[PDB]
Amino acid sequence: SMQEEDTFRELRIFLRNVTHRLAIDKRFRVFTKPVDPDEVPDYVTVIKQPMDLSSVISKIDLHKYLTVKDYLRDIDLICSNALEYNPDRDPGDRLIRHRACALRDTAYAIIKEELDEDFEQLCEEIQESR
Ligand SMILES: C=CCNC(=O)[C@H](CCC(N)=O)NC(C)=O
Ligand SMILES: [Cl-]
Repeated sequence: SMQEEDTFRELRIFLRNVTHRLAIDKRFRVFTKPVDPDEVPDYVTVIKQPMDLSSVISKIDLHKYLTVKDYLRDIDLICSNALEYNPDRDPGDRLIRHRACALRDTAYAIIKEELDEDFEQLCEEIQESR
């Protein structure tokens, strides 16, 4: 219905605002664009499901997220991809891991403070109806 379309539109406006707040934080610059194969040709061979915040915006705009849980799965991928590709004890890998954990924690903290649980439950029930 039109009222369900309006619910998904509100979801996309909420997700674009959360994503923009993460993307303008200087700690998370490395996560704003896909990894360039020039710099990192083994990336695409190790990480099978690359994800970054520009890809998340594109997904929102293609109507790929119908719940905040689905969006958070892609934020969790940005985090777990960085834990898997950069697992060493050296400071460059530790800094990327701590920035990726902090992205994930920040997205979950904004959602805890600003997502109404009844709005998420509504989205979940429309999704499940389809
Ligand atoms: C799992 C997310 C966070 N990762 C971290 O805590 C990183 C260190 C990496 C480690 N030893 O795991 N932060 C630092 C350097 O303090
Ligand atoms: Cl830096």
